[PDB]
Amino acid sequence: KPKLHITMFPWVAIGHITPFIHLANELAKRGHSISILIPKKAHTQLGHNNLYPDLIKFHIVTVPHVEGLPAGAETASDIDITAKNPLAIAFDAMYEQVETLLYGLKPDIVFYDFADWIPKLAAQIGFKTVCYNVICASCMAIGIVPARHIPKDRPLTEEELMTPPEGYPSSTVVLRGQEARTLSFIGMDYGATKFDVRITAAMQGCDAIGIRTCRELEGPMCDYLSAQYNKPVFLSGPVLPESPKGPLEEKWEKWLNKFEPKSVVYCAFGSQMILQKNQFQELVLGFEMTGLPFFVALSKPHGADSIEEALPEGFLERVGDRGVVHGGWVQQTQILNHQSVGCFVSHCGFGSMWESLLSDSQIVLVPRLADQILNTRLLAEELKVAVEVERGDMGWFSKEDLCKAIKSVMDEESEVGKLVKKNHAKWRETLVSPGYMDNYLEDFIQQLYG
Repeated sequence: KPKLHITMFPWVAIGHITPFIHLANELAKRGHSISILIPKKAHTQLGHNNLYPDLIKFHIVTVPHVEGLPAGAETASDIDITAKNPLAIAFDAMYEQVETLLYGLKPDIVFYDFADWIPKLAAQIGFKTVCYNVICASCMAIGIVPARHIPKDRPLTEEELMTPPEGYPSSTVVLRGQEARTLSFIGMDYGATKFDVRITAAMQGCDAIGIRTCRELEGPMCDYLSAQYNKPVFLSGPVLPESPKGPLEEKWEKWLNKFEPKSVVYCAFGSQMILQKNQFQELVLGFEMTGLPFFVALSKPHGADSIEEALPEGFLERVGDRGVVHGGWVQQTQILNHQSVGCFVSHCGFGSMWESLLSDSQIVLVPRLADQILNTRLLAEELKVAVEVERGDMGWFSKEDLCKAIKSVMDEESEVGKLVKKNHAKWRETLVSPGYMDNYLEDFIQQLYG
């Protein structure tokens, strides 16, 4: 069989383009040619990620003018909420450019996600398609499937959002009460149509549904998606990017060394979150309360001059040398791999979820977004490899509940800590089996050939 030529046309957001590039690297590593159609500014920011320049070629698409879209806006991170619909309209207006490029590129397969019209070009130009989703299957399965009726003329109610679609294969990976509002995006206006109409067309039009996940974590969700849309579901595995190389910052080495193995609690909420000052202070006071060593890597909260200017009064002494709160970039992988770290408090974002699973640290989860919550329910409630921090109806978590969650996995005399550590070790052993990640990628490629 000849190598494949795959064209990728992702939604214009760095958070979509970046995992498409990661997957492109994995495919070109196996000899396949990839053309990636993205806007100019995104290419300037991400072009260095191309590890196979002879095989992976970027093609710059211009963002058309639309009423409501500021000059120079190209991706979701360039706009505020008010330009949501204009940006989606401009994206859909890339049809003519993308048609032109596809006629020249003559790909075998086109990967897309929000470009629901790509299947129409598939029929005209002659290629196969994968609707490739860089998120977890549970969010796909609990939201926009034909079993869920979504009205055209009104928002869904909280009670409708709270109710999983008929046949949804889990009673544990579900939203709780007023968490339902985190799912409200499924019915939002999103350009000339509403989001669920676009997603339904994208999913029903593709030749196969592609998902950045694995059978071990989400098999039944994938089967449900396959049944709901009557489509094959191809799993690429999590396609995790290689971690930056080099020695851990010595100052962190000298610090972590001043502690017993598996004793330090590390915390980070990824590279997008910025907390409000009030929740930031409540968080750090929670870490202080545990009496355990901690290393918190968070962005300074909204409006702060610095991490130190936003800390609550008297914090830094009370704590002394027993905790670090740092607002600059840190080597999360090297920190998690340090023998002194024994717990990882995170928001259960996709990358942090996998890093937690693959580590030997206890897992404590403080989700915010819908996918984060569902990921948290899987780990904490279904697999029981983690604990979840209790929250209020508006997302707020107290220092007492954060402390209790950390204590519950640290305390050596805690049955819940013993259980999740035992379950985590089991699941970690699977997820590092011999050729676990590579086998998903090669299996994914063979599915593309069929």
